[PDB]
Amino acid sequence: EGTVSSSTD
Amino acid sequence: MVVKFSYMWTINNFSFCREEMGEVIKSSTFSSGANDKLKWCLRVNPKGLDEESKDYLSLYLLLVSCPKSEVRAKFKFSILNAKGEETKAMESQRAYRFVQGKDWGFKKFIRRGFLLDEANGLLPDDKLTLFCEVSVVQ
Repeated sequence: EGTVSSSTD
Repeated sequence: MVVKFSYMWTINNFSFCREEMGEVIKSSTFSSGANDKLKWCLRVNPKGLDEESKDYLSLYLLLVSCPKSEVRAKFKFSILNAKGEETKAMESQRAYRFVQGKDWGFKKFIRRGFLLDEANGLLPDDKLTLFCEVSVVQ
C-alpha cells in the first residue's frame, strides 16, 4: 500500500 | 519468515510541541529478541522535507546497530486511534535491504490536515500514537 521511499535520496 | 515483532510509539504533545519537534525526530531504540537480534528505530518528519510532501507527515524505519550482514525486512505502519485500533495502515508490499544508518518508509504517509482533524480522532490528549510491525527475513 502506497509508494515507499527513503530519506537518503 | 524469521522474526516478526512490533513497536508502539506515542508522541506526546504533537501540536503543542510542533515547534519543538523540528525537521526530524527519532523514537527510542527498539528490538525484540534483544540478545539474538539488532537495534531498530523510528524516524518521523512532522512536515515533509520537500514540496511534494510539505502537506504530509513522513515516517521511516531505520536500522541503528551494525548487523553482521545485509538485513531484509518488511514493515507496516499504522496510526492507533482513540480506541486503540489501527487506522490509515500503510505497508511495504515487498521487503527492502537494510544496512546501518539506512532507512525506508513513506514520504506521503498521512496528510497532515487529515491528522489534525478532530473528526478522525487520531490525536487524543494531543498524542499521536504510531504502530510499527517489522517482519525480518533471513
